Amino acid sequence: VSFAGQLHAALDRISDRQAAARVQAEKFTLGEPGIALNDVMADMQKASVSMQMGIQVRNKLVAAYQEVMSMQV
Amino acid sequence: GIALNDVMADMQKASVSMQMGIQVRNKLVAAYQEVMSMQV
Amino acid sequence: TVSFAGQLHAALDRISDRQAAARVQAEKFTLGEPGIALNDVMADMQKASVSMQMGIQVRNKLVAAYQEVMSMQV
Amino acid sequence: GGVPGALSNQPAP
Amino acid sequence: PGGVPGALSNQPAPPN
Amino acid sequence: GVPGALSNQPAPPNEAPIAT
Amino acid sequence: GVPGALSNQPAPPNEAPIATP
Amino acid sequence: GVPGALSNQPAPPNEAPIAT
Amino acid sequence: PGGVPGALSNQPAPPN
Amino acid sequence: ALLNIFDIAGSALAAQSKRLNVAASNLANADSVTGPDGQPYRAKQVVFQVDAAPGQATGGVKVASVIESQAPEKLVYEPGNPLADANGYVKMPNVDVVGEMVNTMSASRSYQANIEVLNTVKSMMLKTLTLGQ
Amino acid sequence: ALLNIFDIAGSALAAQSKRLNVAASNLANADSVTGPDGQPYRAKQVVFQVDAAPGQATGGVKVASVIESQAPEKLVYEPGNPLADANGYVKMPNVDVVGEMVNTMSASRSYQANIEVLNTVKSMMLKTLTLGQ
Amino acid sequence: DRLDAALRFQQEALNLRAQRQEILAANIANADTPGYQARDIDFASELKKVMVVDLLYRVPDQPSLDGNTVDMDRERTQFADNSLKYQMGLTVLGSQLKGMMNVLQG
Amino acid sequence: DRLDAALRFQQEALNLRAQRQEILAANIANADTPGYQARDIDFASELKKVMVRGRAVDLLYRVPDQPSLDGNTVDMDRERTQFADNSLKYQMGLTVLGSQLKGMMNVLQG
Repeated sequence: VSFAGQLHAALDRISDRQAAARVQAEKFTLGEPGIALNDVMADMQKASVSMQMGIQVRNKLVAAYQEVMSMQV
Repeated sequence: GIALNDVMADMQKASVSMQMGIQVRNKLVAAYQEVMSMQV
Repeated sequence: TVSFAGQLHAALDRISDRQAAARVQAEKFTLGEPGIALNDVMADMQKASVSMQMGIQVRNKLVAAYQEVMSMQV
Repeated sequence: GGVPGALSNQPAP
Repeated sequence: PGGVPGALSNQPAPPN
Repeated sequence: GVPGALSNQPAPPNEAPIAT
Repeated sequence: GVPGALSNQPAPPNEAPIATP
Repeated sequence: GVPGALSNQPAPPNEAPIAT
Repeated sequence: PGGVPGALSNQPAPPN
Repeated sequence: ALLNIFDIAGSALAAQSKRLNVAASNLANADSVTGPDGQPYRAKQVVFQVDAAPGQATGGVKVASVIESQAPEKLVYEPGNPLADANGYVKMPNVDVVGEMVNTMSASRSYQANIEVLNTVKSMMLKTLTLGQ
Repeated sequence: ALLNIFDIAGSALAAQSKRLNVAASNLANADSVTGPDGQPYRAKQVVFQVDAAPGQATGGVKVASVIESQAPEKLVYEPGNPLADANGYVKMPNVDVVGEMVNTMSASRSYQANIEVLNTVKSMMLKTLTLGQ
Repeated sequence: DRLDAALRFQQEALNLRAQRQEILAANIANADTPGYQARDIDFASELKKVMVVDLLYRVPDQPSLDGNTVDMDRERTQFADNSLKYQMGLTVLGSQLKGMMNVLQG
Repeated sequence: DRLDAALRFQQEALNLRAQRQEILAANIANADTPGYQARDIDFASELKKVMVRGRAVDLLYRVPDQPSLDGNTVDMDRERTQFADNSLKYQMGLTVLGSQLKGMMNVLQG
């Protein structure tokens, strides 16, 4: 609804993806049937990419905030 | 859906435009303060 | 009664005891004492590294904030 | 589905 | 329409 | 057509019969 | 039960007599 | 001691005589 | 110190 | 749209793993005589289809169904074995060992190719994330 | 526990080992007159079943039990033997020589084929884990 | 520490894989000892117990005359599988640590 | 200096592992030399002495497994196993010392 709401939604989505990948990895390590190593490894890959995207967005956002606060009034 | 290619490009474009706006406003404000710091 | 200096001391202690525990575990594993595993040694070392990076980043943020506050003119 | 993958944990649990 | 990959679809099939 | 080039028309289904 | 499973009991000794006792 | 341990004293020389 | 390695030092020999 | 490569190559990896598993199951039971129901083991094979919903140009690959291989059952004359026919024709699976070994090798190679695709795609995604920085 | 391919191929190896053991025991006891109790040795057979854990999809090989062959025991006229019947025919085992050598060769070649399958899969297994890192 | 709670599961899985690897190699080494029972651990139950060792005897397949119940094929497959799973655990733990690191780097 | 004291253990252990690798290589090179007794050093006691006294190791003879007529004590299976283990522990020491040095460097990085 708002910019803070959108950022919270993005953080929740990224954390949920990471937790899903971690839970599937733990389930595979547990020995439970039906979980394939292919899916585990691909989901870990996707979670890493999403984390890196979030890190880049945070970096830029912080840079833009620092730029705005540097404005002389 | 939207890919990293588009997300990053628009993100950079917005950063560039915001920096341009900040610099132009800083120039305008500096000119105005130089004018008003005059001595008549 | 909170104490910012006390909190910083507690955090620095946490980091230092984590590093010392990892170091002593590596000490015992090099000396050949049974019961110590190489993967545990490496994992504890990496945990200590992560903790020190935490400390370094918090230091950077605090120093930057202090410098920006103290660079202001009244 | 009907066939489990080669890289999956033993179907027999 | 795909089909069976590998040995079955690369060996000379029966006429009909 | 040159192999490796691009054409807008698909290749015909190929068959290898045993007896003509 | 199945060969290769896990049990909490050691297997009985493997005796093979030559004559019936 | 143990066949593969470490000792401070050299192993005695080994000789193979034809007859004793 | 050492001697012939292998064949000539790994067989029963008369004392000398 | 480099993210769709993740789905495409993951589907391809799963399908090739299933194909390799089916081939290995056929190979390991080449000498079987009986099933859980008493029926002779029938050699099975996967079916590969384009994993494209109606209106999708090109997708990965998907396993539609597992089907019994079409080949005559190998007849063996052993009218002493408890399992037999009216004339003592024991039915053994129609597994072609050379075909299964070649299928296993092909599945492994295609699997490795898809892994390389995934690796280079992830590297490119990271580099794209380092676009302006 | 085991990965599906590992379980299938290891079950194949164990089943081939059991078949080879049965063949070797039969070949050893080809000339045995008595057992430990006073009964002739009976040629053993091993029955392969498919261990279809899922419904009819795949599965390795299991061995339910080692059965005793039902064939006419060889009769040799030795009335002086204490184990001769009223008519005097001592019972010799029904172990055929050619069949057991053929079984040994076939079990060895199935064992080696499953070994090759595991060796082929192994490289792909180790190369899968490099996808994340 | 919260850092331990995140990495507890993978560290315990890695340690359990190393212990079971040692047990399987001990089974391989003592293959020729007459009267030696092949021992193993149930990985999932012990992982539950550590997250929240006892050795279980392996069910013999073929009866040997010297009382040795170690089977070559079964434990060779288990050894290869344990090696693979140890590598997978190392990969997952390294990925988690590397992510926690790139979060901090800047 | 404190920078020496904090890094002393792994450096001394690495040096001792290099010396023991030299000794094991001498044992392997002498695998066919008649009348050669295999030599080694006790790593734990020597490292404790190095730390306690300050920086000439005590060469202890290896007990033979089986007798050989040429008086050669070098058992090649034990020597190969110990060589591999020593190499692995040397890699471990390199990695830990590098981790300490890189941690200090990342601390100094502003």
